[PDB]
Amino acid sequence: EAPNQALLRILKETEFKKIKVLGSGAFGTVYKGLWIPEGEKVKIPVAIKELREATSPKANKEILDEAYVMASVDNPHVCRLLGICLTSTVQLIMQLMPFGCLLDYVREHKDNIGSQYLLNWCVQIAKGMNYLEDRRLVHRDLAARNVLVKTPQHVKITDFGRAKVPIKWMALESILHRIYTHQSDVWSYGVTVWELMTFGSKPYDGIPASEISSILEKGERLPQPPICTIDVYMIMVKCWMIDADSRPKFRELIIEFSKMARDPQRYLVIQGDERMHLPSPTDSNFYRADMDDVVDADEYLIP
Ligand SMILES: Cc1nc2cnc(Nc3ccnc(OCC(C)(C)S(C)(=O)=O)n3)cc2n1C(C)C
Repeated sequence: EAPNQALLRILKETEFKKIKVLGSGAFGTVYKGLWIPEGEKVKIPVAIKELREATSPKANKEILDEAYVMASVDNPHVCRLLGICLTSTVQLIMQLMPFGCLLDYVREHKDNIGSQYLLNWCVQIAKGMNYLEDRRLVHRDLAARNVLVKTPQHVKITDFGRAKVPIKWMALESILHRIYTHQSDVWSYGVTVWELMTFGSKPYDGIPASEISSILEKGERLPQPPICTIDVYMIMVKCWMIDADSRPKFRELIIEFSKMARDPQRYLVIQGDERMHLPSPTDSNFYRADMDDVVDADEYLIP
């Protein structure tokens, strides 16, 4: 009912340069880039999305619905659209998340991921999701692959191509009745937590997608990760109840994981936890790994 007064920024092709390919899939190609506005003495590191095949009117429509959703959000734990460039194909300008997706991040850096990071990431994902809930936006595709890493200490939720099939992250009402709610996103959040807690394991590995519905109906759920106390596992289990209303709310998940983040070694048991470290601005050459006048999108022309 409330008018959507979000601003759609049209950016000139000449103002940004593609540096390298970051990812390539069904979505098309994502490039690492630099955005150098008009004459503002700033360089903004950006991620540029462009579709791999054709210049079809159907492709342009799909990318513009994604732009509408990404331009309508504003939260530290959600990815916002910076702007669009109206080339023949039309491309999305987004914030560069230098450390990639959280799924690949936990797989590649498992030996240095301590309980503090895991629990803080759970808080951040719940904050983003609670924001999406307050904006009445149902994600429908929450997974560790869709959580991006700005810094190891700061993650954001992305992928709004489904926001208003990934069966192994879907709630029961979603598979059987196509019912999607903020409570069906809670189930997905449970699987995302499981992914993190197992340092990037594949949920129901080897089991075909058509067998998931039957498995869930029998009462089978993902197993207790070896680092998880019954406290952390019980939360995951509550996200996977049949009754959507019995599942935790995102605001409760923020509270529960925050309490745990205060004494993380009491809730996750990780061998050599205290001797583990990940990059932070404290690191020599943290930003180093044209570097003059560069500023992050979060500090530039704030909405
Ligand atoms: C490997 C990698 N490095 C990245 C650095 N920065 C971003 N920036 C952003 C910001 C918001 N949204 C996204 O992309 C999410 C996708 C892939 C779902 S998209 C481009 O289709 O919207 N990337 C994305 C990056 N990736 C992708 C392709 C997962």
